[PDB]
Amino acid sequence: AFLFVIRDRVFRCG
Amino acid sequence: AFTVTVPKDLYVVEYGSNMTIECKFPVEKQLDLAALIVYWEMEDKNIIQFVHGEEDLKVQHSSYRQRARLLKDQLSLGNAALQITDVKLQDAGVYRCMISYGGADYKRITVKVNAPY
Repeated sequence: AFLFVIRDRVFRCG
Repeated sequence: AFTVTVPKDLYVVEYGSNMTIECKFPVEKQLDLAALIVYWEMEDKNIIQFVHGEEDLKVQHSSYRQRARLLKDQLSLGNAALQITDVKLQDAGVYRCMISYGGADYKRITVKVNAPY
């Protein structure tokens, strides 16, 4: 993996 | 609107000690681990990737091997607490706590490490 953006920071899997 | 908070955004810890850094999320009645994501990172380093009620250890930066743990008895009170044992000077910096449970939020915590004497 998914990929998430929160207030212009992103987060992915391994 | 799903909100993560942090009761302390700055920890000052001694070199070689243990520290627990907290971030809070809302919980009600049931907490389906199947839907819960807890992510800890600092800079470019994955510390915790907790998905389906399981820490995934392949992804965990080497500096945190055997030192970093999510306190999971805490998830039910809406506490996603990162424990780090044997704090190193390189542990100083900006941590981010991301939590998803229907949509998501992240907060920043700063750690400062006092070098010995």
